[PDB]
Amino acid sequence: RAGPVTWVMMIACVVVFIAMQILGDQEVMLWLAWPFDPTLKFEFWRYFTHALMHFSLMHILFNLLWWWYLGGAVEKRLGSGKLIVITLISALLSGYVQQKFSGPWFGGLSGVVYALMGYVWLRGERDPQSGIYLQRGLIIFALIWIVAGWFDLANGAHIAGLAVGLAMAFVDSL
Ligand SMILES: *C(=O)C[C@@H](NC(=O)Oc1ccccc1)c1ccccc1
Repeated sequence: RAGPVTWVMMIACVVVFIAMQILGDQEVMLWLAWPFDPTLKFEFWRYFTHALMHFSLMHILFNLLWWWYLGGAVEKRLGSGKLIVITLISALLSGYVQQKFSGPWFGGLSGVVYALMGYVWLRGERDPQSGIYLQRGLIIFALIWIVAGWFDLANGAHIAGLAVGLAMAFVDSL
């Protein structure tokens, strides 16, 4: 059953999403978005809290499904600490890449899910004994979600998320 980091993140994303229905997306973005003005640059939660916001039912639902599954597997087999660090680094780097190319109005766990996906996949490719791997069906299901977002059926920030994941799996599998 989903560990504490996996659990607290899902609930935090649920709570934030409730606040966005109640107050509108814009007002929530006003408090949680990546610093959108120099006057806000020292509000440090904002470098991470952007990940907690979602803008549609499908967004939060598919994101939490992958988080629950991949994040849950990571937390279970490799520990909460590992999940926390992957999440912090991918959230920072994807948010940074996103704001650089498209400005600070964005949100969601996509960057983080791309990290977990790259992590779980490469970890199993190079080190099965870890007990963690991305199952064939899921390599497929995941790839169809890559293609979707890729052709918009931003990409740069998802690439950034993925690199974090691949980098950590590479490190862990030495
Ligand atoms: C973020 O990319 C929003 C996106 N969520 C999603 O793509 O998650 C995944 C799944 C597999 C690999 C990487 C990322 C999304 C798009 C459309 C509808 C809901 C969510």
